[PDB]
Amino acid sequence: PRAKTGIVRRRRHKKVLKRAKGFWGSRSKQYRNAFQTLLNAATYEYRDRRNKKRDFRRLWIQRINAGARLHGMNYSTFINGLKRANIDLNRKVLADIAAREPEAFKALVDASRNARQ
Amino acid sequence: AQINVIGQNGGRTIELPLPEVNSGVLHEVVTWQLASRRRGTASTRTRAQVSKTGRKMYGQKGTGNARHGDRSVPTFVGGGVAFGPKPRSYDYTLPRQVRQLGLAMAIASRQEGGKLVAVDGFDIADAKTKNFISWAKQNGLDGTEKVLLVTDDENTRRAARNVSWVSVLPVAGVNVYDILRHDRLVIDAAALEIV
Amino acid sequence: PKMKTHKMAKRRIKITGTGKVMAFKSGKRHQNTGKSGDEIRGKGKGFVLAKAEWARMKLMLPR
Amino acid sequence: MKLHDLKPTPGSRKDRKRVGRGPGGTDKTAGRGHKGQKSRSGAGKGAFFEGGRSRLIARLPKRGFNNVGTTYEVVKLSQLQDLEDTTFDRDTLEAYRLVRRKNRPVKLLASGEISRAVTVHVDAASAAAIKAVEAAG
Amino acid sequence: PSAGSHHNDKLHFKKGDTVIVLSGKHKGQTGKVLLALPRDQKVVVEGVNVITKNVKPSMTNPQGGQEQRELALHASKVALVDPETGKATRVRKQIVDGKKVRVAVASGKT
RNA sequence: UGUAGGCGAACGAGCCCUGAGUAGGUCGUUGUUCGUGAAACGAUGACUGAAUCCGCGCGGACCACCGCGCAAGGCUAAAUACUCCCAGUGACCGAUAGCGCAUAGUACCGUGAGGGAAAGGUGAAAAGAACCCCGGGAGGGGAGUGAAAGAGAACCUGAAACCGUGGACUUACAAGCAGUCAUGGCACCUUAUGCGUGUUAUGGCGUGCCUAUUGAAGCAUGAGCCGGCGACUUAGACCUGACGUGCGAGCUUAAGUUGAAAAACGGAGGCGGAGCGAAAGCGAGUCCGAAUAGGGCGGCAUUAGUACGUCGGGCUAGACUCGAAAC
RNA sequence: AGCUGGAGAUACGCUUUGACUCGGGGAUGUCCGAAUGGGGAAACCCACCUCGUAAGAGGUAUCCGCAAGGAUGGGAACUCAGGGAACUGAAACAUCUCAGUACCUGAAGGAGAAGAAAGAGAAUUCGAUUCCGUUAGUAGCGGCGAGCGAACCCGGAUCAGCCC
Ligand SMILES: [Mg+2]
Ligand SMILES: [Mg+2]
Ligand SMILES: [Mg+2]
Ligand SMILES: [Mg+2]
Ligand SMILES: [Mg+2]
Ligand SMILES: [Mg+2]
Ligand SMILES: [Mg+2]
Ligand SMILES: [Mg+2]
Ligand SMILES: [Mg+2]
Ligand SMILES: [Mg+2]
Ligand SMILES: [Mg+2]
Ligand SMILES: [Mg+2]
Ligand SMILES: [Mg+2]
Ligand SMILES: [Mg+2]
Ligand SMILES: [Mg+2]
Ligand SMILES: [Mg+2]
Ligand SMILES: [Mg+2]
Ligand SMILES: [Mg+2]
Ligand SMILES: [Mg+2]
Ligand SMILES: [Mg+2]
Ligand SMILES: [Mg+2]
Ligand SMILES: [Mg+2]
Ligand SMILES: [Mg+2]
Ligand SMILES: [Mg+2]
Ligand SMILES: [Mg+2]
Ligand SMILES: [Mg+2]
Ligand SMILES: [Mg+2]
Ligand SMILES: [Mg+2]
Ligand SMILES: [Mg+2]
Ligand SMILES: [Mg+2]
Ligand SMILES: [Mg+2]
Ligand SMILES: [Mg+2]
Ligand SMILES: [Mg+2]
Ligand SMILES: [Mg+2]
Ligand SMILES: [Mg+2]
Ligand SMILES: [Mg+2]
Ligand SMILES: [Mg+2]
Ligand SMILES: [Mg+2]
Ligand SMILES: [Mg+2]
Ligand SMILES: [Mg+2]
Ligand SMILES: [Mg+2]
Ligand SMILES: [Mg+2]
Ligand SMILES: [Mg+2]
Repeated sequence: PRAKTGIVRRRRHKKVLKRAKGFWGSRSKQYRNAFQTLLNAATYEYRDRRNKKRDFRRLWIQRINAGARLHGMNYSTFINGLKRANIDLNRKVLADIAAREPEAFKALVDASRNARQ
Repeated sequence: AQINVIGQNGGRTIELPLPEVNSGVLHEVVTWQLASRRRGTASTRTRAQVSKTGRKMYGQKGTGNARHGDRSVPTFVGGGVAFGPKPRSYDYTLPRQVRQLGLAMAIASRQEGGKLVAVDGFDIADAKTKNFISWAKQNGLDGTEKVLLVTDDENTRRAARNVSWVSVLPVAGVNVYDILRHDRLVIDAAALEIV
Repeated sequence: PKMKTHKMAKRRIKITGTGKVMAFKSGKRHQNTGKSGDEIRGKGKGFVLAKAEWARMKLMLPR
Repeated sequence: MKLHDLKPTPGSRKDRKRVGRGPGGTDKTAGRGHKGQKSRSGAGKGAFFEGGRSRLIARLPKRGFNNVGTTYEVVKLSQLQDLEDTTFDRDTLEAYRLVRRKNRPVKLLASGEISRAVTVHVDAASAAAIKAVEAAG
Repeated sequence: PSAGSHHNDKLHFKKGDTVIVLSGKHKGQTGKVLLALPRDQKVVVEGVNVITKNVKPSMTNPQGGQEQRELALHASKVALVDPETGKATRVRKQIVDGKKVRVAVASGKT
């Protein structure tokens, strides 16, 4: 029994070409380069999914020391004062949302600063 | 679990071999038989010598194209297959006690459900097919099941062979696959059913 | 079919036993011999160890 | 059965090795390494410096006897059995060999076998249990 | 290249035989066999109306015509009829000499 | 139209003698497993050259005995091989497949011997588009035919590269393996108002692929792009292992024979059952040897074998595919 | 009862005193070709002898034989025979193998070969030849290396021995 490739190959090809649809030039329309661009695409995907936490952690911290210094403390001293009172265990992201609500942030700043004295 | 026909109606023996081996033995048997009937006719152009061709196509180097030397190569379109089919005999001897145990398990898969036995009692006139339909229809063979009959008198089989739901099987030439195949079995009783 | 390399037929390979490969002792056979007497009495029949698989197919039929 | 319910016994048929066929299994090179004589068949079995070579002491013929132990024999419960005749119907397979008996376990009860050859002690444990043993005369 | 007679260049109708159509839009219409083309399996009966068009051609005339014509058909008409229409055909009955194999359904001729 | 069945032809093919220039020999040589080996025998080139039935040739140097056989005259069916050709059939191909050819050893290449292609598809049926329009045309638009003209003869489908037309979002201080995550702007809502689809701006991040490599983004190899052909196979009474099945101290056939819409018979033969020895040969013992020290081996664990199937390896043969310069 | 080749196209017509088409024989059958009257660059040149009106017909090569009458050439693979490779393996390479393979050439048929024991062989058995299974990779041959490899017994297919 013969069994030519036929419909199989072209199914696979169209799948790849359909993953690759934002892409520039023949990264979008030829298979070979489509599949090749997707190789590095997989690398970059799997990297960023756990690096994105690094970036967002940066953005949280970076937003926290801004209000810290806005009041005349700073990130290192302010989280050391929110740690020196045991009871503050909220994530930095929630300290950011508080940095978007100045009154509560200042309440935590005076709380923290009443713990390094 | 056995009765006959118009002739007599006395039980032979209900004894069956092993209980039907759930495909552990029946499967290899029908597979071997389908292989044994199978013929090996599948030629294909030889990876070289069968094709019609000549010599070295062009120069070994400095032509500036891929290194090659004949028109009859499997990577060439022109044909000659690497690893194509050739005639071969798939037949082999299944050891005999497996053939016998297989037929016995087939009959045993017939008894604990869909088998029937017959002396004669055919009451077939001039091998008329119509009388055959009547005779079997009184026995519940109303054409809503597949049928394998095994007789030896050429008149009754000559009556039956044109029905779409029955097939005729002469003499001892019984087939584990023919009876696994149909959904009913009717046996001469007078022949292989006894010793 | 198969064959057995005829060199192994009468050579220091005895398939006999539980499938193991007895073999001769070699050093100083019929070349010069003017040395130790308990050495020259020590060229008879011992057996090999990490080669046996090759010798079997040398002569599975045990000639 | 109905035949589309047929299945061969589990593990009675393993599939093939599709050596080749890419990165999910056994890829670029098949099982073969990188280079060397893993290319197209040829070499067989020899180290290709030296043969492992030893001397040869040499002879050409032999002629064995067919074997008949007396331990399988004592269990027979039907003695006075002729060699060729009454042994052919219960094994003793070779047709172009001579028969003989060995002294494997105890003869016990009396018998009268007519073997083509016998060990010197088989007459001991045979006639000691009253038993004529007739070699061809 | 495929001969078109799986019917062995046999024909169940003579030329001029009255005939009824089994199938197509002409089923149940009536007609004598004007032309019988065995090997091609083509059958002409009056009433298979077809509107062939041509005044492009010069040979008949510088203009020409649309015109009504026959369209020959497959042996998919009933070959022969009777006061009962359609139906099969027994043969081998004898003529007044018996040298003519003839036709019958239930009974009759031609 | 056939099929089962039945008929079917004037002419038609087909069941005292019994082999001499020889047997034999020497010299050169050779065939069977026969490579001068202890080399018999046949076989012939050269030179020679017997015997008759109380006779001749052979029995693997040679001899005696003991056996087989009568050479130097001829003919002889069948079983055996092939397949230009015919039928039948197919876990064979179905237009790059399959023969090279859906026909063609043509076209074409060669002074020549010789090499050597692509192949196809309206439609049910031609009803194969009257007639009108723009155009010399070609091509096209109407009309009709037709079920379909989303079939119209560049006539089944009509994928991809590749070329265009139109619309969303976008783009002219930008540095860039072409992406990845995130946030915003615009568009849209038929697996779809969402943890949405398309696009996009900015931020961060980020050395094509394969190969060959100590080491590859490499300025190391291959590759214009899409399609499609394209490489670990087959064989065998083979050896070896794993798994499974039948039977099991036993297990099984081969060639074939008789049947075949089906398989049974077929024990010749193979493997297990005893080993040691260089072998004669002994034999659960055996070889070495002058008797005692060992080697292999059985007891003991008696480890159960064998016929198949599948699969891992091995062999032998193109043996994973392509590729020499040569002979 | 249609036919008038593919071929699809018109015209001309043939057929129920039987067409076509299908089976069977007959009869014509230009020239080349074994080519064969002679020549020759195949398919074309040039002759001679009898019939004899002429158009037209027949003969005119060589080999075997008195004489009939044979033969020459062709044929896909198969057969036998006269010659007879080398790559290659041997991890080099001379003996060896590759192999009596490929190839050339001759003879022939639907087959051919071979064949009716001055045999195999070791039981005082067998009883023509060919072919399959097996004996068996046993014997054995081999720079005793790579490797090369029987036969008898036994089982089948087919079995006839006739003539000088
Ligand atoms: Mg990344
Ligand atoms: Mg280039
Ligand atoms: Mg081809
Ligand atoms: Mg031994
Ligand atoms: Mg794997
Ligand atoms: Mg590689
Ligand atoms: Mg390397
Ligand atoms: Mg080779
Ligand atoms: Mg080898
Ligand atoms: Mg016009
Ligand atoms: Mg000589
Ligand atoms: Mg030599
Ligand atoms: Mg083709
Ligand atoms: Mg194509
Ligand atoms: Mg060709
Ligand atoms: Mg031309
Ligand atoms: Mg056009
Ligand atoms: Mg269109
Ligand atoms: Mg279309
Ligand atoms: Mg057209
Ligand atoms: Mg269609
Ligand atoms: Mg199309
Ligand atoms: Mg700008
Ligand atoms: Mg730029
Ligand atoms: Mg990288
Ligand atoms: Mg380097
Ligand atoms: Mg590069
Ligand atoms: Mg380049
Ligand atoms: Mg063989
Ligand atoms: Mg097992
Ligand atoms: Mg021990
Ligand atoms: Mg196995
Ligand atoms: Mg493996
Ligand atoms: Mg291996
Ligand atoms: Mg090559
Ligand atoms: Mg026509
Ligand atoms: Mg001439
Ligand atoms: Mg001439
Ligand atoms: Mg070499
Ligand atoms: Mg050489
Ligand atoms: Mg040849
Ligand atoms: Mg020849
Ligand atoms: Mg000839």
